[PDB]
Order: sequence, then structure tokens, then C-alpha cells
Amino acid sequence: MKEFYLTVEQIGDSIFERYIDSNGRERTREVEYKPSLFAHCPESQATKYFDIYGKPCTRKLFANMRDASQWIKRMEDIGLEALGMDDFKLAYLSDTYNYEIKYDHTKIRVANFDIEVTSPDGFPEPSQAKHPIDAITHYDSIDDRFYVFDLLNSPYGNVEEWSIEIAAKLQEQGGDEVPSEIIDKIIYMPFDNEKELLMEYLNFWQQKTPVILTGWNVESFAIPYVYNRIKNIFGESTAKRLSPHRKTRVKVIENMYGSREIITLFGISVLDYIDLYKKFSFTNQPSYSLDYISEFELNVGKLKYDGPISKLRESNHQRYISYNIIAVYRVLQIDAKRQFINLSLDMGYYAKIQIQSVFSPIKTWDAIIFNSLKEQNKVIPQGRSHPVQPYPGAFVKEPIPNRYKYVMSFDLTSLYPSIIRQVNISPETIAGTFKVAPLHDYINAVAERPSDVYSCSPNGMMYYKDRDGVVPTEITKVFNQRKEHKGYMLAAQRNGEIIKEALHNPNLSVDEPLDVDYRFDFSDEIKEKIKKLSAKSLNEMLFRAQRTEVAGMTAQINRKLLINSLYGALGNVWFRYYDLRNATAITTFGQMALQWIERKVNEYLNEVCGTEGEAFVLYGDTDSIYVSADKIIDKVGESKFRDTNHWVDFLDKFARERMEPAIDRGFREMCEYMNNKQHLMFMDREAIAGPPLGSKGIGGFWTGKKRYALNVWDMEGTRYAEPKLKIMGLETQKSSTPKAVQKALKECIRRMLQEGEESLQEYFKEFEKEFRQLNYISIASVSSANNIAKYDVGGFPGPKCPFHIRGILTYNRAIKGNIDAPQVVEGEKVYVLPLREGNPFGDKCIAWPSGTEITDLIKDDVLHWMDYTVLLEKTFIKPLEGFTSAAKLDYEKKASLFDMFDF
DNA sequence: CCGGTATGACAGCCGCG
DNA sequence: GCGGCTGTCATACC
Repeated sequence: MKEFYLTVEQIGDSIFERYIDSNGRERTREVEYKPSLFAHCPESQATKYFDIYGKPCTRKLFANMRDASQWIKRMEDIGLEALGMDDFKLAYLSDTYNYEIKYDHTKIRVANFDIEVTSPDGFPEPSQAKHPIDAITHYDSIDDRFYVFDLLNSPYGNVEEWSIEIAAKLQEQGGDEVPSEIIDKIIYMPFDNEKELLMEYLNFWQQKTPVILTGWNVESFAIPYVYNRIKNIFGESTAKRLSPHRKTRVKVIENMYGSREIITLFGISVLDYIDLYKKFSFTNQPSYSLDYISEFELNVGKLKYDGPISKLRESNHQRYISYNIIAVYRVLQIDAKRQFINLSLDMGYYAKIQIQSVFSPIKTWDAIIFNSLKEQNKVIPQGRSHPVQPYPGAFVKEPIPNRYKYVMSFDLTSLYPSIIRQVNISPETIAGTFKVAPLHDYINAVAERPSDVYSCSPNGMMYYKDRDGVVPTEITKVFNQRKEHKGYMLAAQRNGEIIKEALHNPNLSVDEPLDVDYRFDFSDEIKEKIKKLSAKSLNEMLFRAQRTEVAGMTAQINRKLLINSLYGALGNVWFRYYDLRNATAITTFGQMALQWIERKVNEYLNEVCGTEGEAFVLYGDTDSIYVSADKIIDKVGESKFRDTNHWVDFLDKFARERMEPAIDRGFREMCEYMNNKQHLMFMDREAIAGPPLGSKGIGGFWTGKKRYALNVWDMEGTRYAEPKLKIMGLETQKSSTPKAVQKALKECIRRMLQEGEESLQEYFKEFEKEFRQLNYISIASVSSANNIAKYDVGGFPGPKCPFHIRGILTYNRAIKGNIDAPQVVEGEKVYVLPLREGNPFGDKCIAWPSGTEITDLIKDDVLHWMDYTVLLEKTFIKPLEGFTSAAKLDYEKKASLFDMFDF
């Protein structure tokens, strides 16, 4: 076991480092680290240090870190480059850990915790911490225990002690249904007053100081609340004790709407799971509360309870504590499934960064490049300031709004990283420029060949073809490492496949499993010894083969995340290797790539189908094209297929045997045209879409850019048993659309694509007939409540006040003076309903808090004055009219066809 | 340094016998 | 009394 770091920090002239030593003990170092930086020298000086341009550099070794930083300032003032790693934590990490870091998670203290604060005032602001903390649950990964700190006496009540016996019983029995997996792991400790609880929490914290601190919302609530509460009661000194190094910083995050405060605790890595989830789940969610996320991932959700949470400790303290325990457990259950902390650990040690820096593609890439360049004796350039300048981005084709019967899609693989490698784009790789013609001209191969000597992008940039680029090289590494780890993973699974055959009939022997590497396939010497081994040993071989498979995935998805990060970093002015010209070279090349192939696919299909000038490519967005396949079917006739699977087979074969070769030679022409270093434009078939054979369905339609629906039978080789709707952009995918309406519109779209017009019309009619019988919650729109006060003038709407905001103000006037009525809060989500004119309320609409029923003190009148006609038109009929117009279908039996013209 | 390329709901304005 | 704008806001996705 070789030693690894936990946290690193710079305080004045010292690095403070937490680490696990070569014996496995957690330890702390103070090091007066001596940094090196670099300046340019004359050719006469014999150094081994060269910058990325091959210019000689001299190494300046500093007495301390403040001198290095002051030297940087003096170089800026003189106007000469100061080269080298200016974040001395990274340099320190690279010097102390100059090898492939292998870590052991079991020795890393990972804490997740959750706080409860009874507040009759509303949401208790963490910057004020006005109210007692009346519960803390704190899970420690090393102990494997939940530590529960419970306040028995507060201004808001004196309560009984929580019962673990009651907590384990069923909900039918008065129990809390706390799972038996964690019941034997709760360490319960009650307290007579807040001061005792808080001081015991602090001492506990010093004995078990988190390396990684997590939990749902910990960074914007729990941490700032605990810190400020302790601060207000005991003083700043006592609050600083939450940092291993007694150093804290009050950071004010100034988001482009308001401002909030987070507290930096020096010597701890905070990885808020809500940010970890938003960063690595890659699934857009209507809500990011723990409830919605828990039920999505675990199909269980957060614990239920009666009445407002501000009254739960008074009325049912038993529930209150258990609810706090389950909350922490939900976060752990999610992490058991998604494993985002491991992910963070793996990448942090890979790049050799502070773990919390995994949230920064810039820091990560900076460190990866810095490190490999260090080991070649190369010197990184000074980070330079650049003005934020918008540049061309992705090409999106304007589609003709229509129905499309048969559609086949194709994707460029890793487009932008591929373009970097193909063209050899890198700061030190710029060779010159050429007179640029219109993009159109390069797309049609009419413009003159830019260069015979250099590799080119159509923004006018030229790059050396000999030199290996710093950025292209570093990204190629990551590519290779991914294939490598995926090569171990498939072998680790296929090695377990042979093991499962031996699971049928083994024979007992007192021995341990033989020495094998599951990263590579078994030899015939090992294969003969498979059946001979014991039943105990074969279950351990299956254990370790699967353990090898888990090591592969984490490695290969991390590398995937880097690949998809690089462009982002390269487009950022704060990135060391950023160059505006290079950025636009990437996107512009991408724009040409997609349209040149759209040309090639159209030309190939026209010739093969006999026709001329017809548009086969109906749509294209960034890296993907969508191809109309109607003519390819009509060439064979649709009456010649036996079932749906037949024509799906036909199109599948046709793409692979006819179209993909046409594409490959199409891009090779483009590579030769731009004189690029290597050909890396590869395209995979994704989707085959169309209507069921012998049905009246239309298969698919586009209404605009990024707004379409397809009936998909196959996605990249995998054939679906039942057809799957792919819907992008449409109201069905919007969280603001009422629940019943999202359902009704999806069925409308299903009927259009699979069943046809008559089906749609029968449904629409019926839904209209039955609309008034649906629940008022299921037919209400949802919105976010931003800037309430801005449009609020004495309890009434002001200039430019949005519709939902108006609704909120109608509600507030209706509940004015009623404290027990649910309050509408800034930032939160609201239900919105239109109201009939003449209503006793103020306005044309009302809005109440989402996820809840309206107060009974207003419910009857809301239900009475609800404007069904307006609600149906606004949320259902109008968006449907959009779909049907584009698909050229009627949703109502007799609609005039002169409605479709601009008279 | 933990947002491009998009569409749609809606407010409010402008010409218009 | 309503298209034809512009502007604010809301929510999608790679």
C-alpha cells in the first residue's frame, strides 16, 4: 500500500495536507513548499526545460510561495511571460505523488449529514441562523454508523426521546418503517439543551473529521446553518473548529439572479450530492428535491407525515427524528446505485487535483496536461486574460415542417474531440492562415484547396501536419485509455461467463482460487483447471471477475467524461490553452462536416434511386442527420414485406451495406480536401423509424428545429419488441404542462404515428367530453416563482408582470391575514389555474404552492370559478394544433382546408 | 472559471378610417 | 381589435 493524499490546502507560505500514510493511518503534514516557475532565456543557456513552442526556459526555484507569487506580479508589470504552474497545490501534489495513485476508499472518511430546524417564521435563512438546530443525523463511512443528535428541549417544545423500537415497526402499527438494514447501526444520543448538543457535535467532528462531506443540499443550507449557529452562540473561534486547520472563508456566490453565501471549510472536500447528481446523472429532472430523486432512483421516496414540517416536532417528534434518519439513508441508497463519490475520487486522483475540483473541467484538464508535460520536461504557458467573445456554434438545419413516414438517423462519434485530432488543433500548432471563401463554397467543394502543406479548417486556419499537438496528443491518450479499460471490462465479463458453466457441477477441495488476470482472456492451461477447482473457490472467482468489471466501468466512464469535457474547457477564456481562432476552427469545421455529408448522402441516394435534386436529408443538428427513407421503400414496394420487422431488416441492411460505405468515402474526400493529419469522421446508424406495416399511422413529424416525434423500432442494432416513441421538444416533455395533459398529448402523438387520423379524432373528441371530470391538480399548469416582489405594487401586478406571478398575487390577496394558509415562496414551483371573469378573487388567474392541495378556506370558490374552456385551449388544443398542422392531419372531423393559407 | 442553438407563453407597443 | 413586432421569462437538450 503506497500512500495517497486526502486534502491539500494553501495557507500563507505553507501547504497543509491530509493524507493516508504507508501504514494506512490518517495524518496531517505542514510543508513549507518550495515552488518552481520559469522564464524565457537566451539560446546560449543550456537547459532541459522548453515551453510548448520549443523555446528554451530557465528554472526559477523560490524560497517560499509568496515570493513566487510576487515574482509573477513583477513579470506582468514588465510585460514578460511567467511560465509554469501558478496554482501551487497542483504542483505540490504532482511533486509529492509522481506515480499512478492507487487509493483505498475504506480509509477515506466520507460523511453525509442532514439537519432539522423547526421554524414558525418560514424558511430559516442559513446566514442568520435565528432558530435552534433540533436534530442532526451524521453518517460516517468508516464506522458504518448513523449518529443521531436529538434536541429534547427548545423554545418550540419539550419532547419525549425517540424510540428505535417504534421506529422499526410497520406504518400500520404506528411505526416509522426505518429499514432493518440500518436499525442496528443507529447511535442515538438525546440532549437537554442546544448548547450541549452543538458542543457534543463539535467534539465528535474533531474525533471523526470528514475528508469528503456530502448530503442533499449540504453546501447551501446544512453547512452554513451549523457554522453560523455555532458562530452566533459561541463565537467565530469555536465555529472555525469545524475546519481541521481552523481556517474558513465566507464565499458569496453571485448567481445571475441574486446572491447566496457558502462557507469554505479548509481541509475538507465538500461534494454536495445535489450538484454531483446534476453533474453526472445526465438526466434532466423537473424537480431536484430529494423526494423526487429518491422515488426516481429507488421507487420509495422520502418519509411521509401529517401537517406542516414546522409543526412536526411538536405533534410527532417520533416521525420527525425518523424522517431525518431516512433522509440521510436515501442519499446513501442513491450513491449505492450511481456511485458518484467513487467517480469523483477516481477522477480526482487521476488528474491529481483536490477532489471538489471534479466540478471544474478547466482545473481537471489543466492538471492532466500539466502533469504529462512535466514528465517530458516541458513548461506550461502562463494563463492569459481574454475578452469573452461569442463565436459560431453548431449548425442546425431548418426542417420543412411535415410528416415523415420512414426515417433513418446517423451520428458522428465524438465530433469535437475527433475534429481536434483530425485537424491537429492546438495553440503551438498554428501554422498560418488562408483566404477564406464562403462556407457554402467549401461545402460544395467549389472553393480552391486551402493548402498543400498544412492541415486546415474552413475558418481560415492552418496547422502543422508533422508536429504532434499538445492538445491532440493528450486527448488521444484518454481515447486509448478508454479502449484499454473497456478491453479489460469485456474480458472480465466473458471470464465470468466460463465460470458460470463450472457453477453447475463443482467438486470440493481445500484450496484457494488460482492466480489469474481477468483483464485478459484465459489460456488453455487455465481453462483445463476450471472444472477441477472447488465450489467455494468458484464463487470467489465469480466474485473477483465481477470486481474486475467494476474497476473497468469507473475508469472508462471517467475517461468518457473527460473526452466530452475538453471542448468546454477549450471554449473558456479562463483556460490556459484557449485560443479564440482555434475554438471557432473546431465549430466551423463541424458545421462543414455535417453539411458536406448531407450533400454526399443526398447525392448517393438520388443516383441510387434514379431521381435527381430530391432532398433526402430532412434534418440535422450538430453531429446527427435524419434521412427520409420513403423512396427507398417505394423502390421495393411496401406490399412486398411480410411484417414490420421485414422492412426494418431491409433498412438496417441498406444502411450498413450501401450507405455507410458511401459516407466513409465521402468524409475521406473531405479529409484530403482540407489536407488533414488523419481521417476521424466516423458515422454510426442510430434510429430506424416508421409506422406499423399495414397501419394508417404516419410514423413521424417535425414541427420545427428541435421539435419532432418518431415511432422507433430499432436503435443502433437493438430491435424493440414494441415500438418506442422518441419525442423531442414537444409539450409532452415539458414540466409546465399539466399532468393529465402530458398524458393526453402523448396518447395523441401515439395515435398519430401508430394508428392514424381517425384514431386521433376519436380520442380528442372523448378527452374534450371528459375534461371536466379530471382532477383539478392533474389539469393545472406548473411554473417557477422568480421575482415576485419586482412586479408587486401594493399587492397588485405591475408593468410587464408575467401570468403566473399575477396568479400568485391573486392568491396572496385571498389568503392575506391567514397564517396557517400555505405561503408562496420565492424560487419555488406553483400550480396555475385560469379563472372565469367576474370571480370574487382579484384576477384572471390564481396560483398556489405545487405538490399540495389548495387551502379549504378557498378551495370551493377556486373549483367554482375555474375556466375550463381557457385551460383546455391553452394547455391542450393549441399545442395539438401545432402537431397536427405540421403533420398535416385534422384532430376534428370537419375542419376547413383554407385555414392553412396566409390570406 | 461548480452556457450555445433552440421554441413557446405572455406583456406591451404600433399602425389602422 | 388584431397581426407584427420586441422583450422578459420559462424550459429543453447535445
